[PDB]
Amino acid sequence: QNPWIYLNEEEKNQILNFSESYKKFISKFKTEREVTAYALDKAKKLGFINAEEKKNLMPGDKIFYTCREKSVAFAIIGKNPIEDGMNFIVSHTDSPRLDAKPSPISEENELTFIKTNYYGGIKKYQWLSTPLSIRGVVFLKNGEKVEINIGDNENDPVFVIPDILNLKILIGSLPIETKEKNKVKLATLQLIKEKYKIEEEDFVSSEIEIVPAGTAKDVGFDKALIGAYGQDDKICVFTSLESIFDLEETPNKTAICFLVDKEEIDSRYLEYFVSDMIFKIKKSEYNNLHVQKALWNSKSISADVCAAINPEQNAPQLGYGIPIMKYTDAELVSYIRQLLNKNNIAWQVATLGKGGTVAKFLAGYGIRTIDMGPAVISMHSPMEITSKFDLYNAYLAYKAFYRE
Repeated sequence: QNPWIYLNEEEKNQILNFSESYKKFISKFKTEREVTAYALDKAKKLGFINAEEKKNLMPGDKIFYTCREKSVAFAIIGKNPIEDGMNFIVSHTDSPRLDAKPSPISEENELTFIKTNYYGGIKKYQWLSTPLSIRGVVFLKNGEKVEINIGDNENDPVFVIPDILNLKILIGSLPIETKEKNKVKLATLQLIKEKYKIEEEDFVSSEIEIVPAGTAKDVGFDKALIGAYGQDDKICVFTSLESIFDLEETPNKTAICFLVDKEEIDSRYLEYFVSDMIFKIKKSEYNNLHVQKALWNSKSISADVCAAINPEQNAPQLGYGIPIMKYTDAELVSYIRQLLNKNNIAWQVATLGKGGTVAKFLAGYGIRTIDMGPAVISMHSPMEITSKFDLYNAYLAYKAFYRE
């Protein structure tokens, strides 16, 4: 039946606007750090406060916990006793990219490249002959942090990985007049030094990942699809953040909107910040056994999207609802069935062969978890295709959840 049909111009416009926001978003923030900053700055406004500077913890309190520039907390304390449980969302900030080697700069056949190391489920041949953007953090010999972002931006140059007819990013040609060995390497190295104050070796340390350059676009004549890079869960990072973000009024039962990094596969940060909130709530009476009880009650949703079909009644389809995934607790599923149906939110079912890490881990603490995220096409490619209807749909699924 495809949900679109039962909508009206109003709702239809709500979707189209929410999607423009989503675009300006994934278009800008592509790396874990970048997305973290985005998230953080949004909550900084809207009124969220850092965990510290806060010994207090009252219903309606909007706070946030920072991990290490790659993960964030974001919690709005609810009316019910924090002991009776909380609701977590959890989505991963990272996505597949390249990561330059510790000592990446090298010259080959009169050309300078960056070494790089495949990260995530890359589709190799898809990264060949494509505009790339270098993004990184570099600490100098004196631990002075510097930031790079080249590829997007106006007039900005791009970098590629040539092909015929390993993974090395082309950085530059034309030499420098010197009796030194590799001239194109030096030539290029001086540029980077003159422009960034960076010297070779500053590359050890530092964190530099190569990302598909370019901006998100609309797919098809009907502009009903979004093709972009990072769709893998950034659609969830975005939608979940929104749902929790001041788009409500104090909720019964505390709301948590995690956002983890899979590089850190965070693995304990949950225990730490959740036990921190509990201590703020019961000073002289704090106690390990609480938390444990707090966590054991809580229910959580795991974002990470899932694949769809190209070119079965258990595979999802674009623009047909948020799918409730299951890899290959009925009572929790029942809770969401009703919850969604109650609000008239469109959902789907989905079985998967070979997100999972996050589903686990969460359930490892006692939190009853469920897998829910949109559905993607050309997954883990520089252009993952998603539906705008699903985008808004997810945001409604979440939130609706937060407001049980």
